[PDB]
Amino acid sequence: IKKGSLVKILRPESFWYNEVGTVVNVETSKVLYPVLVRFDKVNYSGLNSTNFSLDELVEIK
Amino acid sequence: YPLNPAVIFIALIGWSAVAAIPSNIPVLGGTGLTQAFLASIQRLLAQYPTGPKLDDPFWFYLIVYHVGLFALLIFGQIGYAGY
Amino acid sequence: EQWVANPLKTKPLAHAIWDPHFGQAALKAFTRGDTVANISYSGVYHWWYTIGIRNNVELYTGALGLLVLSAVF
Amino acid sequence: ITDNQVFVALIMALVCGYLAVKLAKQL
Amino acid sequence: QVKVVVDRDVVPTSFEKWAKPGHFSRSLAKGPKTTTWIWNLHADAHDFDSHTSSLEEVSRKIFSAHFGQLAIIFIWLSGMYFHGARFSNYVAWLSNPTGIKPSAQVVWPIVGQQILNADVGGGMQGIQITSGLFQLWRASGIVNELQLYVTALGGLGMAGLMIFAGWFHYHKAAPKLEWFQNVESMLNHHLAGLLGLGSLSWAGHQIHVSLPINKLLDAGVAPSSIPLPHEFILNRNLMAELYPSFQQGLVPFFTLNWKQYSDILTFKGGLSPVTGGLWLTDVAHHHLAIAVLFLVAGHMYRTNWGIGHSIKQILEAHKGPLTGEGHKGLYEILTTSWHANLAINLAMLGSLSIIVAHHMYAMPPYPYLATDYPTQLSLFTHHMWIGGFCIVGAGAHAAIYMVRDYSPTVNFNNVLDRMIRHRDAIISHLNWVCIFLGMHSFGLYIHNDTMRALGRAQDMFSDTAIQLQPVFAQWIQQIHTLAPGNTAVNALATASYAFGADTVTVGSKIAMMPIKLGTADFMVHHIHAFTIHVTTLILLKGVLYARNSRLIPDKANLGFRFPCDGPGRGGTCQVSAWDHVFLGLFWMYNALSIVIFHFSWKMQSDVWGTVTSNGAISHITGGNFAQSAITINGWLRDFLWAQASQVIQSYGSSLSAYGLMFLGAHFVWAFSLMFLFSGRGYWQELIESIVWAHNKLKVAPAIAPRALSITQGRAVGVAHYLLGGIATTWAFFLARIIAVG
Amino acid sequence: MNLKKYLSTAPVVATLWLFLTAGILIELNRFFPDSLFY
Amino acid sequence: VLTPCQQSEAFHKREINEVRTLENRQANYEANSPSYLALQSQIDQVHKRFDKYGTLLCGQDGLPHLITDGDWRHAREFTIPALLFLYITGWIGWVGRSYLKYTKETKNPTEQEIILDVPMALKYMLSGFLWPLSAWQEYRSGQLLAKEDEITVS
Amino acid sequence: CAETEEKYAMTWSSDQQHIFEMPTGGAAVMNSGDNLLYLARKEQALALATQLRTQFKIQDYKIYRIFPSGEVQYLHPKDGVLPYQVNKGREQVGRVKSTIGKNVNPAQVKFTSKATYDR
Amino acid sequence: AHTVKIYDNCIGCTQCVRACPLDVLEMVPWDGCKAGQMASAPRTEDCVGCKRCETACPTDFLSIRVYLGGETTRSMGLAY
Amino acid sequence: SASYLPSILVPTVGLILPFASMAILFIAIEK
Ligand code: CLA
Ligand code: CLA
Ligand code: CLA
Ligand code: CLA
Ligand code: CLA
Ligand SMILES: CC1=C(C/C=C(\C)CCC[C@H](C)CCC[C@H](C)CCCC(C)C)C(=O)c2ccccc2C1=O
Ligand code: SF4
Ligand code: SF4
Repeated sequence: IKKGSLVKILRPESFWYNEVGTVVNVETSKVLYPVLVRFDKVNYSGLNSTNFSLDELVEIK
Repeated sequence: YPLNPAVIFIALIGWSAVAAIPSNIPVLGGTGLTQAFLASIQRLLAQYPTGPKLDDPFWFYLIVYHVGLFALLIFGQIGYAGY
Repeated sequence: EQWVANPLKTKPLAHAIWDPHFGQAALKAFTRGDTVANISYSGVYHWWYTIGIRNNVELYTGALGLLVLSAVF
Repeated sequence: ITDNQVFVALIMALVCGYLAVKLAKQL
Repeated sequence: QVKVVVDRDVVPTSFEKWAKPGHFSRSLAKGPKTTTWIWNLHADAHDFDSHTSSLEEVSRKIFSAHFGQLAIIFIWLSGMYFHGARFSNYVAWLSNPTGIKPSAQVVWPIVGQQILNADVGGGMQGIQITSGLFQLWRASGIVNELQLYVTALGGLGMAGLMIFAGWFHYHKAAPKLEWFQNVESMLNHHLAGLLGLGSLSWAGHQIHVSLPINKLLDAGVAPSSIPLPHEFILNRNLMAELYPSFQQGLVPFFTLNWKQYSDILTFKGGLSPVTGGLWLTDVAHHHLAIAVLFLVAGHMYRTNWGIGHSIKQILEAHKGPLTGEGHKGLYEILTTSWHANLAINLAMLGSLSIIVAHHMYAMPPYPYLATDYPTQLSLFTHHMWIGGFCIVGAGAHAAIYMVRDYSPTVNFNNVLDRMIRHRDAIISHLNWVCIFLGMHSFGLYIHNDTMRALGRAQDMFSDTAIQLQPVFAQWIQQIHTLAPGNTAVNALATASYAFGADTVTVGSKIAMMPIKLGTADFMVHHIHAFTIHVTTLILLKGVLYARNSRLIPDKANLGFRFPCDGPGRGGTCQVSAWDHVFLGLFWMYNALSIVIFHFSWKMQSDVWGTVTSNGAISHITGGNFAQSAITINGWLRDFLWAQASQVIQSYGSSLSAYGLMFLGAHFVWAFSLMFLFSGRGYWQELIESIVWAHNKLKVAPAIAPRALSITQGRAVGVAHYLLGGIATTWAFFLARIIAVG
Repeated sequence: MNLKKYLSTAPVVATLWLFLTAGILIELNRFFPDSLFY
Repeated sequence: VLTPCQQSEAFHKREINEVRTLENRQANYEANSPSYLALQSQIDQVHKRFDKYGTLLCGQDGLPHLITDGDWRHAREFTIPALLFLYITGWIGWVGRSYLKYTKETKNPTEQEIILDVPMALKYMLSGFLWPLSAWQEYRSGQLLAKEDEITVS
Repeated sequence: CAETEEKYAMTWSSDQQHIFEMPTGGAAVMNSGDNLLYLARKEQALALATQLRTQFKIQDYKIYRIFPSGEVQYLHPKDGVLPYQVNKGREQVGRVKSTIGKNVNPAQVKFTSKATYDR
Repeated sequence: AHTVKIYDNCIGCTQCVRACPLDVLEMVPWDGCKAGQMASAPRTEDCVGCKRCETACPTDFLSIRVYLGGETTRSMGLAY
Repeated sequence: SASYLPSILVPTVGLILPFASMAILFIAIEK
């Protein structure tokens, strides 16, 4: 929801499913996948920074 | 591409006569290089199934004659590069 | 049934051979009696010998008895 | 051990061959 | 023009960039987010033509790396001279060479492996040499251990000059590209300075060291009454007794009375029947012929004085009509790209190494070399395999030039790309020749296999059956029998005893026997023609289809080590120019496996073995080739099964390490297959299913554990196929012939 | 200064360490050879 | 049948065979040869090698078999190097786990596994000695395991 | 061949007689004004489009797809626009509502002539 | 034909179209992303299916998926 | 034991049946 929040994912096809990651971008411009999140570890394409929607976006405290 | 296929026979005198009169005795040919072949084809020419691998003056003067004859006719086609 | 006579001694023969490629020296390396057959290394004469088949006639009636069954299926 | 039973055998599997082509040209 | 322009103090010599692994590539200094960064750290570690396009910085890097290679070679040769000095029985071997088996390496005494110390005579045991260094040293004239210690010391000194040399030529005096593209001078100093003065000065060594010493050892003098090589030059009176032509000095040389040097230098050929090697008079005369002939050969390249050629005005003048443009462009091809020069130099270097192999079995150049058969065997075999691999590097680096450094602007209508205009007509007729030779080289073995199996041995291709006597090889072999009187007029004996007269027996051991070639040797030569044409098919397919195939019309854009394009076009796995090199390494293992299996079994049936009294003959297998090479059951039974008996029964004995390098090299061979058949799309989530078992216990590795890449995952399959498959034949050969020879 | 950082890399530490454990086994198998007990 | 090894006859036949067969190489050298001295030390390394197998069980082959039941009459065969070995790789496993859960939280964890922090590496290298009651005290703390890590679809 | 298969005829224009590289292989003369090029398959032709376009300005280029009935087509360019550049004329086809995460299981597509992504 | 389907992860960064050597994929103005772009695959009759798109598709997991369908003359990519 | 029957059936099924069956299957590709 907010920038910089540590966020676990709930979409089973991501490489980072059930792994927390830091929110880079939150866009408020009707984008279906507005929240650009990057990570510590890296998938097979060499690309940690991906993006997600709000339903697949669980913050922690 | 073969622009000048003029003559072939000029190589023959160009290769026999440059090897006939040099004898160079102690080799296979005590006579010249071509006389030891042209003398050694008329014994075998009239339908003779002889001429084995030990037949030195025929088989050796096949390759050592034709390997200069081929080269000198090829250089005869190089003798139509300056045209 | 010749195997039934001496099951230790005689080797169990398989089907015969028809090669036109066995020139002369091969055929002396396969003659077991009049037959030139292969040696049936598949244990079949043992099982047919414990079934109680002691003839070739029962093998023919059984072979027809399974051609009929394959025609049934 | 005879010859006539071999003819009867190839008759029965020739008929069985007709059931093989018969089943084969329907599936 | 020609001048020397060298940058000084180029690169600082700090240890700072050692702390940045992968400093060298800007595509690789990101740090490892995966483990594929690790392996790409090493495959990009010598892509010098892929760090930076600046040819100056590349060329400094490579030319300094050469001195690292020569540093390792001088460490290696100094190792051989020191293991000859400290550890070897060479002084004892020099007493009686035909009895004492040569050994240097004396295995440390830990659990069991002291049984590898073979009691090879000489009052000292250790594992037996098959590299044949001692035969090189007796030819060199090395008498006692002191010259081996001193020459090992000079080997370390030259190794220090190469380490300091390459350090000096990358960092604090490194040349410009104008120094490197001075190729008339590079040939002008290698044809003359390297090879010319090398052979001339080596003729100086052989005349003033080896000829008196290996005359004294040919007389049979023990190495105590032999004076120093040194002590032959202080006075000619110790050499005028051995060769009276030294009494005349150099006066018959400068007066051109070279008849007088017939004692020192001659043209005999054959083999010295006392020592079983070449006459060193012939060998010293030989190196004078390379000396004058190469020193003449150096001076055909104009450098500063307007005298000589340039390569450009030679290549441009061969403008033949079937090529159109002629060789216009190759001097700009071969002086800008290094992979092209590496293709040529690796091709000619490897084929030179094969030429080395043949000229070492059939004209054994070292004294007592053909009397200890393993050194006779493996020096054939080893120079075959580097004789093989260096050809495939040609097919690698002619491919890489076609991918990386090719440029159609400079290379327009010349002799090069006019091939690529009809590369379908190249590869299609290689394809036809491969199938024609495969049928007519291997179908003959299936034929004789079946005809011997069907009993009809009259229908085979034996001696007695349908004969296939090689007509041309027997004929020109007979010309070489008739060499030394007819055409080699001033010769005395033949060029070899693999051609002509009666065999040479040295200490009841057969040095060289006239090899008969009949109707089985024919078919093995068509094997060799076949498996040479298949590697030529794959390595010309890998160069002509390196850049723009009609399947994939952009391989220059994809690169050289790309795996594939994808499942499209029905699948394009293993399609790059690298992949044809991948296949050429397997066919290298095939082609040379049957070159040496042709060697080590025809020369255990037709050459080697012992003799008894009254000139009787006894081969190792006893003439068991021509009746048995014609099939494959005869091949696999009579060679790969029967010759295993001295490898497989080797446990408890000193050959048993080979019995360990026989089994384990099977292992690695089969361990290659796991990398060849499977693929990383299996191993990646097998591994990731193990990464679950590490994430559960917080033993997650920070460098993320990928599987190997595709080109790596197949490259490792080649590199185990060759280490395993080659080391099987290695331990099989040396375990075979040491138990006899 | 950075030389120790080169001596802290993966293969150099792996050889200075597997060389050391290999030395433990080889020196511990000259001193106590044929150790099938214990 | 597992005979006690000191009185198995074919075992002693292997003693005679290896001593005498190794002594066949000893029939080449003089009394002061270093090779001959090496075979003196080697014969010592055969008689000691066979007398130090006095409590094994060489069966009908004369080859010393083992037992892996933990009979406590054969615990020196297997279970004592079993406990010893599991101590050594519980050391190595605990050191590797502790070092990775160090460098998981550093500045550049990717750089930390190339270039080992020999400070913190040789910290944990030694500090993983008491790993049974350090893993048992981290396991009670809810720290040895993990939960809700990566998984595929289902 | 030209009797039964589609020959792709790349037509383009230039300014100078440069030298490009054929997808057949080997260099070509590159007529300066305007030149056609009959090719075999499309990847060769657009591989030549990348061969020219990544070097220098070669635009106003497109293959006419010669199919053996006789007529032509217009590949590449299609709309005077470069394909990764956005023109507001290309109507999208080939999309679904979401990611792979809502694709149906193939045991629901089983014994039906559908696809595993159609929803 | 190889059915290429382009899902709604397609953030319109055009490495697909610039990566495809066949122009089966174009870019379509689609007001659902930040860049307003989303790729389309109209001419999948020319689609080889080499999956060079799915290499250079920097989405979370593969907005563009290339399902290997039928095999025509062009989709088999044979030269003759 | 009709010993002559393999001399008929082994050729007529061994070679000429994978000639005419090649014809039946291969024309049957195009039927
Ligand atoms: C006649 C002089 C001469 C000699 C003897 C050599 C010899 C050699 N050159 Mg070389 N070279 C020369 C002139 C010479 N070069 C010139 C003039 C150029 C410029 C055009 C080059 C450019 C050149 C390149 C680009 C490369 C070589 C390489 C090599 C080595 C090939 C490896 C080999 O054969 O191992 C056999 C090894 C030996 C026989 C050892 C010989 C070493 C002794 C000390 C002689 C070296 C003389 C040396 C040039 C003196 C330096 C002068 C300086 C102090 C002022 C070999 C050492 C290659 C190599 O491996 O790099 C080293 C390589 O890549 N050379
Ligand atoms: C033992 C295994 C084996 C065999 C037989 C072959 C055989 C062949 N490979 Mg090869 N290959 C192999 C393993 C093998 N390979 C492996 C392991 C690799 C991995 C690197 C390769 C990689 C490789 C490459 C990269 C290439 C080949 C090629 C070839 C062909 C060369 C032409 C030739 O010899 O035609 C003659 C055929 C033979 C010698 C095979 C035996 C045929 C007999 C003699 C006659 C026919 C038998 C019989 C009459 C059939 C009719 C009866 C039947 C219908 C009932 C040939 C078919 C080349 C190719 O495809 O085109 C040339 C090629 O480019 N191979
Ligand atoms: C490819 C290698 C090879 C070769 C050369 C042969 C050769 C032979 N085999 Mg054979 N064989 C082979 C492989 C081979 N085999 C293999 C691999 C197998 C096992 C699968 C067998 C199994 C086998 C059996 C079982 C038997 C033979 C037999 C024979 C012999 C007679 C066959 C015959 O009639 O020829 C047929 C030849 C032709 C039909 C002619 C075609 C070839 C011509 C000459 C090509 C000419 C082209 C021309 C040069 C083009 C240029 C001219 C143009 C420009 C105008 C003959 C020596 C028989 C025998 O008894 O041996 C004595 C026999 O019984 N073979
Ligand atoms: C007269 C000087 C001379 C002498 C004494 C030798 C002696 C020897 N050479 Mg030799 N060699 C020479 C010149 C000489 N060579 C020249 C000039 C070349 C270069 C062409 C070679 C190339 C050469 C090779 C490649 C090999 C030898 C080998 C050998 C050894 C084998 C024993 C034998 O019978 O060889 C007798 C030697 C010969 C028959 C060579 C004759 C070469 C003539 C002189 C070439 C003349 C070139 C001239 C320009 C004319 C060209 C046209 C001509 C071909 C008609 C022996 C020590 C072999 C070896 O290493 O031993 C293990 C080997 O593999 N030599
Ligand atoms: C950090 C050290 C470490 C630890 C604690 C573990 C622990 C484990 N691994 Mg393992 N593993 C490691 C490193 C480690 N691994 C490395 C480096 C590799 C690559 C070779 C593997 C490859 C691997 C595979 C392929 C598998 C495991 C499995 C397992 C589990 C079963 C135990 C087993 O058989 O180990 C396996 C042990 C090995 C394969 C060899 C030992 C690994 C190294 C050489 C020893 C550790 C030394 C390490 C480098 C020290 C680094 C720290 C130090 C520098 C400070 C267990 C949780 C298995 C599993 O999932 O079971 C549940 C399984 O299938 N591991
Ligand atoms: C087995 C296999 C793998 C798996 C190979 C794994 C990933 C590599 C195993 C060897 C590495 C080097 C082990 C890592 C060990 C480290 C060196 C640390 C250990 C400690 C000491 C040894 C230093 C592939 O990645 C692969 C890829 C493509 C085709 C086939 C295959 C394949 O067959
Ligand atoms: S999907 Fe991946 S590749 Fe296709 S456009 Fe959106 S980002 Fe660029
Ligand atoms: S499928 Fe193959 S061709 Fe069609 S776009 Fe994806 S990659 Fe380019």
